[PDB]
Amino acid sequence: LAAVSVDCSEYPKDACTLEYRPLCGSDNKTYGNKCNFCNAVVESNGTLTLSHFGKC
Repeated sequence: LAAVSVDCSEYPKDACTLEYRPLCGSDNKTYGNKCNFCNAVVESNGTLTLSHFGKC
């Protein structure tokens, strides 16, 4: 289907190192990883979504 979701249950903010992965939020936010995305998502209250992968 056409719907993605990054769970911060498998990738905690305490789990973000050499592993770098750019993402794009529905708000047009440029993330650097799932932690960065979950970080913003948390700030959204869980409303922020993932527009796509890579850089916005």
